[PDB]
Amino acid sequence: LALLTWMSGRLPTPATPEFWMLAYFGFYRKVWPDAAAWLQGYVVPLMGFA
Amino acid sequence: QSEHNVKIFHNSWWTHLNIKNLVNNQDMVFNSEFINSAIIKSINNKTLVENYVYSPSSEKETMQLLLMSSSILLHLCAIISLVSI
Amino acid sequence: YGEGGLRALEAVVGKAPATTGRYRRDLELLLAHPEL
Amino acid sequence: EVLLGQQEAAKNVAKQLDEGV
Amino acid sequence: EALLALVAQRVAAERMFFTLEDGSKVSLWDLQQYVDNNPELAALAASVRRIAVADPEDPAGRPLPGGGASGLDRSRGLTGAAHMSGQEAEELELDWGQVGRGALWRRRPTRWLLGGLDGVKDWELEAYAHEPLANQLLGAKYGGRDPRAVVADPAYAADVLRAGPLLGMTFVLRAARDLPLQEVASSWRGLLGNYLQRQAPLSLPKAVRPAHLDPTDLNGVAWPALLSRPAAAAHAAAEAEAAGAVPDDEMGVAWRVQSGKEAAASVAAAQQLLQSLPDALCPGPSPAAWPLTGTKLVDEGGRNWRRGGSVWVTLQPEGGVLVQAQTGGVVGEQESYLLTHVQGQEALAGAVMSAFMGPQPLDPELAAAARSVLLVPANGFTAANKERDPNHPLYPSFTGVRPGRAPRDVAAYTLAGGRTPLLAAGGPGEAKLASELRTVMEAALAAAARAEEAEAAEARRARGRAAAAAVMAEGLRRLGPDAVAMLERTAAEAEAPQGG
Amino acid sequence: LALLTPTLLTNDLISIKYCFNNLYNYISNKTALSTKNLLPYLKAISPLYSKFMIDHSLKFITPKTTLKLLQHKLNKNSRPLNHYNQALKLINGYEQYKNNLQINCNITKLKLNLTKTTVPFKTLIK
Amino acid sequence: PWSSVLLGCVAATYLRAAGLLCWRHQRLALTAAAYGMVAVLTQSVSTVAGLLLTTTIVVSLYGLFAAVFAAAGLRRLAAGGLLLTAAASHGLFDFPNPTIYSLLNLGFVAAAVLQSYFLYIAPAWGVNVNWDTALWGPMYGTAFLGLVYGLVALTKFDWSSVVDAVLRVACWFAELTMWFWDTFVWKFSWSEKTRRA
Amino acid sequence: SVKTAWRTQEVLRELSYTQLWALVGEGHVARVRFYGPEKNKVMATTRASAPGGERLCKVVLPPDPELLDHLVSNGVVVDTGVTEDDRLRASLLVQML
Amino acid sequence: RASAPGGERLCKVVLPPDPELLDHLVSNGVVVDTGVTEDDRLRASLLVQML
Amino acid sequence: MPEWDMEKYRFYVDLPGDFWESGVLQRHLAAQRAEGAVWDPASGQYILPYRAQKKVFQVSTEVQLLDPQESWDFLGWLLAPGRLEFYEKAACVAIALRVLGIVIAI
Amino acid sequence: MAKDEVKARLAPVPVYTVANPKNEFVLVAGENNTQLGFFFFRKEDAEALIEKIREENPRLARDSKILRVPMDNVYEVFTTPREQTGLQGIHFRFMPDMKQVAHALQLYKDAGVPTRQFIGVPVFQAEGLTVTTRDMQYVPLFLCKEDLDIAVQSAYVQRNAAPLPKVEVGSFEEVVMRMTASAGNELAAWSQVMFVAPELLRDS
Repeated sequence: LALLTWMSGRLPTPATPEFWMLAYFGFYRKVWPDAAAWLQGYVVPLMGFA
Repeated sequence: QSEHNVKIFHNSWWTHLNIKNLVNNQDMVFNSEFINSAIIKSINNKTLVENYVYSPSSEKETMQLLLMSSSILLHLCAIISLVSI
Repeated sequence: YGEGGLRALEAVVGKAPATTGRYRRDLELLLAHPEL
Repeated sequence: EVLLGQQEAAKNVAKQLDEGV
Repeated sequence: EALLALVAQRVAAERMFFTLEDGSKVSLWDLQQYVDNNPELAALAASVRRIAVADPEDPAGRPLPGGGASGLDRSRGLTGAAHMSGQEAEELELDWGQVGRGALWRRRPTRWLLGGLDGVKDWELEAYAHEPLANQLLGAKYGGRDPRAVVADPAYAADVLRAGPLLGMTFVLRAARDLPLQEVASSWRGLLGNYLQRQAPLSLPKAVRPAHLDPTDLNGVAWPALLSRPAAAAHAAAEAEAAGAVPDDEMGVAWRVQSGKEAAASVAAAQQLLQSLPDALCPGPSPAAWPLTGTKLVDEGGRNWRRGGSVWVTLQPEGGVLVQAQTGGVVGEQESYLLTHVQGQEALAGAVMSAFMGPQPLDPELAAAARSVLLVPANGFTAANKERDPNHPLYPSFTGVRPGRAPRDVAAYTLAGGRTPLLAAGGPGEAKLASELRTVMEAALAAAARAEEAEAAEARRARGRAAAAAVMAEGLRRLGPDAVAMLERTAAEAEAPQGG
Repeated sequence: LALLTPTLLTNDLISIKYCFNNLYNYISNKTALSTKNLLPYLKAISPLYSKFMIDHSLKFITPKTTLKLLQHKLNKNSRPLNHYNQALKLINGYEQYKNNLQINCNITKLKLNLTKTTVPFKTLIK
Repeated sequence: PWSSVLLGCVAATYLRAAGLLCWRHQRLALTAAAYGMVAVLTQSVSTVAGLLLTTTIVVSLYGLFAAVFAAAGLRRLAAGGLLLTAAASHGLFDFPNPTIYSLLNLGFVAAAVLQSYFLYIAPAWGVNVNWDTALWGPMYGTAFLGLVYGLVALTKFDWSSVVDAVLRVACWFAELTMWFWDTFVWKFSWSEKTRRA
Repeated sequence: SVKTAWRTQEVLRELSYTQLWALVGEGHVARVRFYGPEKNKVMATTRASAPGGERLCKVVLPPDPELLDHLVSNGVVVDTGVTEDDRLRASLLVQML
Repeated sequence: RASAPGGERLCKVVLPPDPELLDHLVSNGVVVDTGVTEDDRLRASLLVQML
Repeated sequence: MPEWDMEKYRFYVDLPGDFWESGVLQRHLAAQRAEGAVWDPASGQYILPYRAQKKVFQVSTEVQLLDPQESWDFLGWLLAPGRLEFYEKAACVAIALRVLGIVIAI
Repeated sequence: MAKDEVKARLAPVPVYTVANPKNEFVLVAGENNTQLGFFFFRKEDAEALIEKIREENPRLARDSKILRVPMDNVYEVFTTPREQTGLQGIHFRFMPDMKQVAHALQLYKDAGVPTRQFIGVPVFQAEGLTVTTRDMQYVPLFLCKEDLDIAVQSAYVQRNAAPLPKVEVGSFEEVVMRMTASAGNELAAWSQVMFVAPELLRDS
């Protein structure tokens, strides 16, 4: 995010395709498994579910 | 235990010499290029398999093109980053 | 696997030096003359 | 700087945990 | 002066002896000098240095082939617990198998909140039982029955509570936190007082044979000679009826009841011995004078008990409670300390046993797991597969042979000679060979009846065994190796799993 | 080149229920064959000595038959091997442990560490 | 209170019951009537507070549908009170003059604190919670959402503060990334294009 | 469900060791092509007599030293995709470089 | 250990490929501590090589 | 002899690429560590066997491996003596031209 | 053996049941309790039960399908007491082939016995027939007389030459119970067992 903002002069707003590329190939492909595991083991029981 | 000192005189006398042309028996009167043959052979023999394109026929041509493009771009990027100083 | 097939030293003291033997005369002379 | 001389025997365990340093 | 006629005279000349291997007797003063005034050898002892022997009958040295890397030796770098290969645990005694796991929770971890972030654990609870004694007691009565029916009966729960000192149930409470000393002492005193207030006058064993280990053979024991008597059971029963004769099923133990656990006596005496916990573990205020200080069981100041230290509470018979302890960390640096050993406190052993495996225990999961595991050493199997039995209920040993898949080939199938064991049971060949084995056995029973107090009866049984072995051996040479295998499997699938 | 780098570089209660299932099936199969013919719990500790515990607890038991585990204990070169001064001192420490346990039955640092070991779950037959 | 901690949660739902011509009040009254019938028979999305309310409704609906639809009767009474909780959250879903729902909000947060006392001290007071998951879960969940409602409501919060906090965290990590690049990877005076040639 | 799904190209079809072993022993696999830098993946080309005809399956294994004594024991020919024509093309590329 | 010649000290040893070393250390009661060893060598040794 | 008192030829050996695979060094180490300080029950005492002792010119081989990470080539190149001399000269000139520029305040 | 070893050795034997679409069991109940799984070794008997279900309750036969299950899952079903699972009374018996029961009776007749009675599923084996694997020699238990005849005839015609290898037939339930309860030398005898499927040496 910082490097694309500095290199292109535009912050990746949700209206920008770079934000969606960083959301899919970034957040979803890489850190979402970890987030999912942590969430299903901390928040989902804290929500009363599972 | 002793305390050492920085050597500042005649530190490595064997470094500032070109002994290569004398040791390899040049000027009196080994061969490379197994390297690129082995590299392209490994590229062909493994090729990473493009099963996402259901293992196409060309394949090895694509991997060799990627290797050549990456090598050329790495050398040019190194030169550009060097002259950017 | 292999060819041929059918068939107070080296177990108490253990082997004998092979590179040594050229110094035998000097060892004997050093023992004979302790003043050296 | 400060003079709060706290005493605890878990600080040895913390120093041993500074093997990551 | 200072017992100059009593601390001298080599304490009754040290007339107590030992017995090493080939009947050699050594004095206790000699052995105490060997462990005290011989510290050069102890320097080797606390260094695990390897030396390796030499062959005495060899003209040329030749260091003797040994494998010494035994489980205790290799495990010295591990943490927490050692590791053996089962056979080495079968050796070195090591007969207290684990029967249950548990925990002494401060705040119980909920699956809600944040995964269990309120889960403070004070202790980890493990229970251990003597597996041969578990077999000998709970196996000759509660063996070969339905285990679910056995654990459903309230008589089995009562029996495993009563026979706890007999099984030698030792509970290991391993500290999972830096616990304050006063808090743990108060918690244990309160819990054990609450369990002592409900300890009704209940049942205890009575001794059927006194003595054993006279002060000349302190190394030896009486139980192998007791169990390998020329008549055995008859002699034991004769001793029994001359004191306390077993009323129960095949278990032994006469079980005197009620009064044995007196109220104003041992229960109140234990309620005072518990009052002498926070004046024996945390005495008058000086954390350097408190007994448990300096040692690795507590911290440097002695205020808190270090995480990883364990307390071992063993319930001996005759109301003996043995409280030992063991520091945590690397087992090569672990030091074990004996803390206390009380004798005759039948209320303490019963109260601890009720607190661990009672109708309301300190851990219901531990109590259920222990009372459920105990049928596995009762059925002659041990908790862990030390004997490598393939038919173990849990953790069974495997044969180490690859399973066979029938190929769709013809060259693999060969019609060789008589080199296959019989595998089809119920066929005409199996039935007729069972009939021939039957007539051989009937000839053996007929021949063993002509071989002509209880010692002469056992000698007659030995003569009948010899004659039956002769006749059966002749019949088995008349029959085949398949008949040998059938006799072996018939003998295997006829005895009770308890081994009776 | 990083795409080409690998190419170029060339609850114990459930186990309790299962164990009870196996035990009941083993007993029932043994019984049926007889009529037709005719990871937890892996720890072993030793706070006391097993011989002493059997001798102390057998003063209350009248056994009409010796069962499998006690029969195994009854049933259970090497003479020069265990003859280091070390090996003739460790057994003495064992016997001093023996006399200490006997005289306690009749804070002290024990002469030897209390033994608490693990046994592997998967093994092979003899 | 052992098995009457459930009666404490029932008292919490009764406190939730303590707190016109449009359809929303009719929907709330219909939900309250459904609560009354169930109790006597068994014996928008563009705000963060709206997210908590919707979540509460969903969870407690699954709770009722897992316990009541599927001192033993307290296990049904404490789950019947979940429909009262859902009614309170559907009332607060349109939080329509705010003074109508202010007292409902106060009762909601007070009984959320009471449930977050009772259920939280329930495991340490003797009773066990892990036994029945499909029953025991949703009350803990709605107590959690109720507490974070008394935190996201009491302080205005809104999606604006969430976006501001996300932007602040990303901005600080951005300055850390720029400093790391300029100090270790490549100087920005080398990477960028020097003008004025 | 070959009569229910639409046809969508011909993707590989990830199997497992057990599946491949079953169809090798039953004599349904005609050729194997070991691939992967770690050589732990197999393209299994089945024969026409298999229940499904010629399908190019993909298998991932553990390192078990019994694959050969099943494949060449029953019927399976191992192969690599680099023939002498591909090697000579690589040599030509090296010459151009 | 403190019983070693020279007291208790830390010494760096580079090892040859000896397959009996780990067995020797285990059988002689040495605390063998490895550490982490992340599987993905390409991904783990990428940013540090760039540095 | 004590190693510190020894006079040693230091020979250069080009090892083959299968030097570790052939296991000659491993076999030598296994031969050297296979004996020493053997207990003898036939006569008492610990005996160092004659196989564990050295002959007249036999020494105990000390195998030491080197770590290439201990060779800090970039720092040794950057702090070479000629470059250090240049940095000394440049620091001298920079300090003199910083002083000349502050003492000109007159 | 252990149940893992028994399940591993029982894998190449398939059996066929009748199942409702959510993997239930057409458990012919007859009269008071007495539910019977009837694990059919042959598919023709399973189709016969399908025809009976069709004639009785035509709604069930359309829903039900012939489910193929390997003998390891069948053994897992058989072992567990059904009172612990909470669904007891389902007998789960085995149905042998009538042709191979007749072959077993014919082989019984060789010695001379009540040759019109048999127990369980017949398993055939020739005294002397061994399969030579990589370095171990397994003993094949033949579920089919025709497969045993092919193997015996081919083996003696390949090894040359009197050459009638006894041919004995037992019950498949007992060769499973012995496999489970074998511990001593019977364990080593059963470790070399090998199970031939009912159609393995067919016209190939």
